[PDB]
Amino acid sequence: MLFEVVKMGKSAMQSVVDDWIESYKHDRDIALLDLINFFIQCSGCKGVVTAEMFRHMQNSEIIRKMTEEFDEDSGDYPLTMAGPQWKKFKSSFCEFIGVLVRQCQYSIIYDEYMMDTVISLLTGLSDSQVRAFRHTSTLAAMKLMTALVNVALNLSINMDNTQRQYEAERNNERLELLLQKRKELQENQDEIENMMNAIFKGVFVHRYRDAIAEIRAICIEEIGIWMKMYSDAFLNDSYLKYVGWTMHDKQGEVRLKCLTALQGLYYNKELNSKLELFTSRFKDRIVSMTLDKEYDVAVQAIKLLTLVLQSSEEVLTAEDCENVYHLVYSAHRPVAVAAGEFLYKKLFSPNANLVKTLVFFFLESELHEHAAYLVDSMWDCATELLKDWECMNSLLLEELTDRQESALIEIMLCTIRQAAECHPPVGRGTRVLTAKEKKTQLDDRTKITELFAVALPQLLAKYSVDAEKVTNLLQLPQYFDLEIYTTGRLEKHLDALLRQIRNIVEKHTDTDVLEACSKTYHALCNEEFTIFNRVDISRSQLIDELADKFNRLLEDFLQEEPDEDDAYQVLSTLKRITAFHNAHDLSKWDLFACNYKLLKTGIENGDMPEQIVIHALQCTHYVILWQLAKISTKEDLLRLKKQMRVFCQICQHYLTNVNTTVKEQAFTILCDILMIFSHQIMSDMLEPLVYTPDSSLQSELLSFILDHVFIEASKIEALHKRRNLLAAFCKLIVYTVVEMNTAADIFKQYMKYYNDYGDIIKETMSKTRQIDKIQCAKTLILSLQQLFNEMIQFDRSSSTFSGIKELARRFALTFTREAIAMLHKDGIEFAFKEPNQGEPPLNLAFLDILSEFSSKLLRQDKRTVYVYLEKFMTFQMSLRREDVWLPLMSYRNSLL
Amino acid sequence: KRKLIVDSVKELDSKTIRAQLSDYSDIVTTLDLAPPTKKLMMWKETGGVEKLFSLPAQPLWNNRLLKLFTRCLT
Repeated sequence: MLFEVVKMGKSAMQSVVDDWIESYKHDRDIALLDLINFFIQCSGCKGVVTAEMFRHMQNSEIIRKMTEEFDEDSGDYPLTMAGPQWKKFKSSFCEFIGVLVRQCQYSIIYDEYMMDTVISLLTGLSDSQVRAFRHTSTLAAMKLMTALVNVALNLSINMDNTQRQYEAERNNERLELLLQKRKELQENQDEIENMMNAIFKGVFVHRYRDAIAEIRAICIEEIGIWMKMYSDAFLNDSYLKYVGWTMHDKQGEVRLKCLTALQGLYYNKELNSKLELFTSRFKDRIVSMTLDKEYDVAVQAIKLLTLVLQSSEEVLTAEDCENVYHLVYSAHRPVAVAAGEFLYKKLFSPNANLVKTLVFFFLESELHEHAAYLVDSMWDCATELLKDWECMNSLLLEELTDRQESALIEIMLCTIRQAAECHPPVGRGTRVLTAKEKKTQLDDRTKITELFAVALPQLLAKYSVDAEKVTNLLQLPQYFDLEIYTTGRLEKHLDALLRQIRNIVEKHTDTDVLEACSKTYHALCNEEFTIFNRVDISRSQLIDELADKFNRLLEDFLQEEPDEDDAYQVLSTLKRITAFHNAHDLSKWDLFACNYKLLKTGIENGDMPEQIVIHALQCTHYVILWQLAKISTKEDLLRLKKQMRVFCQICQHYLTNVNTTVKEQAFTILCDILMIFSHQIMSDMLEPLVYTPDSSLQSELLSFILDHVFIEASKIEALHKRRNLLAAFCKLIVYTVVEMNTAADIFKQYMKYYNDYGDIIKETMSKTRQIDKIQCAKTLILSLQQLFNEMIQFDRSSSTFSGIKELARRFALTFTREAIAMLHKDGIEFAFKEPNQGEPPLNLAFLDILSEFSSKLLRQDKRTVYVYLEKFMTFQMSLRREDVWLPLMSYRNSLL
Repeated sequence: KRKLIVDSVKELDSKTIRAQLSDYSDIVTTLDLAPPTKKLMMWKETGGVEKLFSLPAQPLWNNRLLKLFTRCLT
């Protein structure tokens, strides 16, 4: 019943122990037998030990007998089963052992009967090969020993007090009593040190290195507990060494326990010279664990190193701390933050010099060239410093090396962004934000706005010459509340801003700088804030200036043969325009005329700087899209299509342009427009607008993909471009802007280009499956067919051939069976498509490929398929078995 | 045959624990970096098959123009 009482969780444990102690005093033997059974039954064993067995059998033959009548139906046992019922049982089980010992520690423990019995059994069971015994008894034994360490401790305290009493009486009969007592206590300690030595040498020594990792963890956990609870007796080399070794255990959970154990010997209490010699032996292995394969482990390794730092800063070297600092840039936020708190204590333990400290750190970092991840790592522990924008601002303005200025601008940007939008950077996320956190948000945004509405104009003024710096500063207004521009009486500063922006726009040619300007001017032109009109007026006036410099430049440019300087002029102004047309309406300037004349003049002569072509192509794309936004006349509607259809022609011409980045520019714009004017437009009738590519254009687009996407430093950048192009084409496929047959040339590349393109191809397959269960499976075969014909440049089952068959297996895994019917159908038609001389028909080997797809049939359909096969194969085809005919045999057995 | 789990071997031997100390290279690793530049940090945001199939090949900064594209996505 004991097992049951602890299982049910019905009652508190001290009452269960006390009832057991009652009975132990009444009748020892019954109570000890009930206790034995408890430990056995906690292991899931259904057997029972009888009074007869108890009196007569030894533990060896009891355990054997209880392995026999274990009566298990699975391989489960209570300490492994999951759910709360059992998580509770485990803790109840360990409470019962701890409380039982402590209650007995003044009397019963020191009889020869109870403890000896229990220890000898647990030692026995912990030796069993039956895992449920070995595991349960080891847990029990570990808890039992922890309980003895506590008794041991109280004992030494009682000794000290008695000893002090004894010495005080050095001046009768009381003295002989104290001498007696002193002696009895000493006997008691020796007795306890025995039981401890029994358990430790009979159980721990073996079980900490158990084959099962859960068991090794159990052991290392308690040894940590012992050294923390009674450090004077256990915190020394002779016990720490087990933890030192197990730090090299091949299992994460076990390594994690080693680290938890050690942390317990620093927090909250210091300081031990024993512990610090140990820590010095194993320092190298500990810092190495900051890159443990398991990240949960690496967090605790850093946290331990942080604790080490306190007690003493000299155990760790320069290089050690440097290896930990690297982890601020980690992919995983927990190690990142943990390393961040390490960094904080090491180098940041009014604000100005700390802000300068962060700058120096970031600049000596050769792993990241932006601050978003460093800032996020520090977000929890240096939140006071990181949100001190007024300090950071003053350092950039009021009287410092330009590299540091650059860096500080960056960090400022990041702190601002992380406070504005209230989430970590990409890869650091996990919220749906709490009450207090969006209070802080609103606070932060206001402080940012109020400070930087005023400050930003002076910041731009000072740094406008520097491209990188400006791009950074220009991100700022996107982050602040704009009501505060009027209610805050700040409109004069806004005008200063728009002036600084416009001077930048005009003197800069860098794409990113201009992109920044445009995107910001778009944030400010929000017509739900009263400021819209003021800023709209300056937009209107800025673009008024841009277009007019463009026209004048275009007059002299297009007749006098212009040289590299005339081009750089055009180009620059065109870039300024294109950037802004992307974000902003600009319809009021019929800009198509200038770009079309620039594009069509481009094709005729063939010597037009790539960059001028590229941005023109972009610009026109934006002109056309912007008209399509505001659709309200019905001649505006047909004028649009005049421009649209002609632009698709120009794009198609530039798609064969000798220049590769021009090809790609044209292609992407093309793929965009085709998607935009794909007659999925309808949601209202814009039926005239629809564009469908002639088969001429479709083949043009596929040639591009095969030449430029499929063909085998920083080449990851080149891969990004390529995937982008691929997905641009696959969107045309899966929204049926193009015939699914084109996907054949793409599906065959799935295994050959699996890492570059695998997932884009896989998504393309599935998105085609939901669109048409069968013609997807038809195109899957045409793919395998195309691979087969390619191989034909008729004689080996080779590496190539094995390739197509492997791919065939992967296609088969997707396939209800009306499609697979159609698949086997077309595969058979292609197998017997061409005849031989001295007959097997050409293409017969394709049945060996097709045989990959026959698993996913049903015998009903298999014979339907067979009936379709017999319309091709003849009686003496069915009889000429070998050689060169095995594809036909194997495909036939595949069905039968 | 019993579903009762029984372990043929119960301890790692002393020698293998010696080895475990001598070589921990298989349980340690190389530093996994977050995106090291703004460019790569943006790629990681607007990267993935899902974002790729739902956004234009030539990016569109204004939502007014962006919906013209996303409109046409069944």
